[PDB]
Amino acid sequence: IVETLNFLSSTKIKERNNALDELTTILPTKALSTTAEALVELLASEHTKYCDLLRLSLSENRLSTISYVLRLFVEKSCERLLLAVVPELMVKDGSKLVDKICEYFQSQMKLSMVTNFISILLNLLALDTVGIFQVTRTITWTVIDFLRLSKNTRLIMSLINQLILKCHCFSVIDTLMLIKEAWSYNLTIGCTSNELVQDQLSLFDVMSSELMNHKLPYMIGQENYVEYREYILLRLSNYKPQLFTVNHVEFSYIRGSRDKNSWFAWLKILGITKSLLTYFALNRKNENYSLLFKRRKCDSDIPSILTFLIHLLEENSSFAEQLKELLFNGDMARLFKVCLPSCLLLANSIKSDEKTINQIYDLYELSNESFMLWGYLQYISSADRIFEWLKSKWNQFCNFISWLGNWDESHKIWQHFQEQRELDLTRYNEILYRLLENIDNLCGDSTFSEFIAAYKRTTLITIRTINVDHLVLDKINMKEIVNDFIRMQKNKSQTSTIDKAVRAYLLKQAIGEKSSYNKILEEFTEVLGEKLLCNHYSSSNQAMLLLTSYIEAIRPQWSDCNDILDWIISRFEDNSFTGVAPTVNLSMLLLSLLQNHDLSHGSIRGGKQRVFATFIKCLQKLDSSNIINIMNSISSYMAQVSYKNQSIIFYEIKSLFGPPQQSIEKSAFYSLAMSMLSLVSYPSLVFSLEDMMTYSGFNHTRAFIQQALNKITVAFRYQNLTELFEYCKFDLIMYWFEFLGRYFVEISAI
Amino acid sequence: VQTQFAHEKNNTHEFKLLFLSVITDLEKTSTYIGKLRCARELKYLFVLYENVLVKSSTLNFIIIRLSKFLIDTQIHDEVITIFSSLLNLADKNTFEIEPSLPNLFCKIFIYLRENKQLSPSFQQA
Repeated sequence: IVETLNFLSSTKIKERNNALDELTTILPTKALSTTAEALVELLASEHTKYCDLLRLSLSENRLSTISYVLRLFVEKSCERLLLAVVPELMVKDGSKLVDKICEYFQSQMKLSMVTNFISILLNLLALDTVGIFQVTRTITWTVIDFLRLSKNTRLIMSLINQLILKCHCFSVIDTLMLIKEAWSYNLTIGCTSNELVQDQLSLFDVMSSELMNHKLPYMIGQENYVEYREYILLRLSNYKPQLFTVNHVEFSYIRGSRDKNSWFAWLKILGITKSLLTYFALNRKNENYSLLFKRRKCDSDIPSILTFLIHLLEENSSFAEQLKELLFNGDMARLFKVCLPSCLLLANSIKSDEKTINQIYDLYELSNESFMLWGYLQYISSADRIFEWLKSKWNQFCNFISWLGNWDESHKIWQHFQEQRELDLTRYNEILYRLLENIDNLCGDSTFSEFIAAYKRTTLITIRTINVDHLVLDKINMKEIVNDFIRMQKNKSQTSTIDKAVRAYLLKQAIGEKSSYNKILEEFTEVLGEKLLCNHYSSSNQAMLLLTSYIEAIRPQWSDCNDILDWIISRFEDNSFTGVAPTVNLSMLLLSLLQNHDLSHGSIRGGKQRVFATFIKCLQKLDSSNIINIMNSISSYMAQVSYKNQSIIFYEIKSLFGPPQQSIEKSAFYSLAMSMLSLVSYPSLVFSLEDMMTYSGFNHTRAFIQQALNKITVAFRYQNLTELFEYCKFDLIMYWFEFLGRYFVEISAI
Repeated sequence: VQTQFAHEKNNTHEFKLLFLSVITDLEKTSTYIGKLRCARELKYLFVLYENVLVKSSTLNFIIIRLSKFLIDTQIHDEVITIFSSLLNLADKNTFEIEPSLPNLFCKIFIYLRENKQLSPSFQQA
């Protein structure tokens, strides 16, 4: 049946899914296996074919060999709910659940081979920011940096997500979760990279693009260079201090950046600032073959003299900023430089009329806010004249503002405004913004005139081919900034424009919305699974939002029936299988609802349901804790239950180091009456060393002073310890941070 | 209520020690946090319950020491205490004086300003 399987794979027949549709039915035997594997438009057979070629240990080896490389790996690169759990188990076997198997593959990889995919995996790790083993998620650095220097910008760029925080010693147990969240959030790497590239052009000029990640990876490792897995730890640490990966390739790559540095170079005199003073810095490091960062290299070079960018990078270690952020006769001399130039940056840093005019005239010929405002900061009649000329020459954003920052200006504006009043619509929108920016007899007159002019100018701006598209002749451009709100709504609705939808629903609105929600729900029920996983989470998250929205509607209408609708949805959604990490919000919604109200125990049940939810620990607990704390309601029964739940999370010791962080948070849980004792008890439960002493320092700092110096609670906590076998002459020594304990707890002992 | 039951055995009960306890509480929640302040708020009500002794025009510090940040874990408490105090200042001899008023006004006018939500219980007091 091989001929049939080949024909079934054969792409082209309805978007090449025809191969996938045939596969769904298939799911001669070897041929059938290839046909079922086609589920991937067809290219998901080669692995089946490898097994077929073997036609039984060899068939398994062949399929596995091919899975690694036969065709496209149908969500196999990083597996992208029981089927997925099985895939994770298979992954552990393949390395020879998900997190677990991670520790098997990383290890295997560290010990042998495993570049863009590896860098992407490094980025995936950054997005992970933890691991169900850690080592399997840390000890990869060996083979890592190995094949690394062993041997485009994008691979280095992917490596950067991990490199950015390639350091140890700090807010642990939570730092990993935070790293994961940030690195995953940046995961949207793409259009955003293009935006950063656009910002780079705005920023000044360096090189291609897709190199910001490439330089960021290097900058972070360079910071490290400038600076029992612990022994080998410090060992390889000093190594990377002078050993990492690919130093020749990077040196060549750096030339683009070096060119940018050369471009960056009275300021004009500095163009030849000691020829290659920078070379001295490089030589100091290269000669050291180890150096002493801090600035020793800088010291070798340097060229100070009577900079902004300097202090900038200094602290770092607006376009440029946003890039990294996202990732993670003097008057005449100046005017001449300004006329040539940019000028705005120098003028802005500095925060004579004819001199100003020479530069303003050059700016006028060039004809924005940066120059206009930088000039305003000096508040030049001659330059004002050039500014009027600038309007004539022009024949972003701001313009009039500088006027506000600093009656000829009004007249020039009036003339320009008149010209604008005379797509005209685009000019009119800019004029309206400019008028606000500069916010005066002319202005009053203009307010009236502008209302008429704007109405007249607007026409010039002029679903898929109708309800939205009809507006697009204008809106495609008119909406591209449109301070108002309407295009964002169209873009979002797909998943004034808003006003019309609002009007369509317009407590009465809740009833209209309920009917609409029911229709959407019916469609969702019919879809019941499909996205192949995306639908799952999407459903879990949507369900959380929808049930929450229905409850919110009751609150706004108040009505209550909407909360009942939320409950019905929640009940349907209680079937479990909460969407992968998608149900996280749901559990969160359930917890929020439990806090918000319940008047029927349901809150207690919701809390239990959330308590039973999964996750690589950390995070959710913290959020919930904070939320609950932000609650008073005098009593003494719920708090006790909450304390008991928190305590349940005190066992196992060892990783107490994580518990110490939790304890600082527990103490900094508004503490108040009683609970201080509970926070103290939590601390008593574990000892990753003076961990408590540090946790107490942090909690105390939140409440002033630190640890023992901020004990106070000791008046009772020492008694709690006094009550203990060892007593206060064995525990309070740590609390005091022994004879110290015997003294610290003497009254407690009595 | 065991602490209360033990406290109930008020052998040699007097009056003046109340003062110490009140000033102790004022310091404790002048700092720390809202949860502590909430704990103290409950304690303040208990102190008032405990304050069986009274001396009309000689007490004075019926309010005064009550002129605390009536916000967060205090707005309701201050109101409860102030309202309760207002009842006390009406009850029996009443002994509704006034040489504390300037400060009461400072707190009233700001806390009833801010978000401008005074509540009718204020006006009734």
